[PDB]
Amino acid sequence: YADSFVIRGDEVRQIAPGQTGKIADYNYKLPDDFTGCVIAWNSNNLDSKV
Amino acid sequence: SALGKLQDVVNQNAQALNTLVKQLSSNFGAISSVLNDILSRLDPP
Repeated sequence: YADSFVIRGDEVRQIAPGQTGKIADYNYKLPDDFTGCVIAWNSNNLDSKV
Repeated sequence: SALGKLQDVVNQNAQALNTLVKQLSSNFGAISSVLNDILSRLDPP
């Protein structure tokens, strides 16, 4: 399965098994025996607009 | 009005059963030895 979304820059540390915070609490929660991989890259020029 | 051979069996068994119960208040290198306080002061991982 591939899940996709957009978050802040310093919220990428809550996408991991066993974390807390406004993102992992109630936006997107990863089980505690996760198996896959997590990939993330900056996208300032595409998603941020004056 | 002697029976020490019968008292020894009772004594050794009661004393070996007392040690098993006393071994429940030891952390064995955890924070505490009571399964709730470990459980209501940390999160699952």
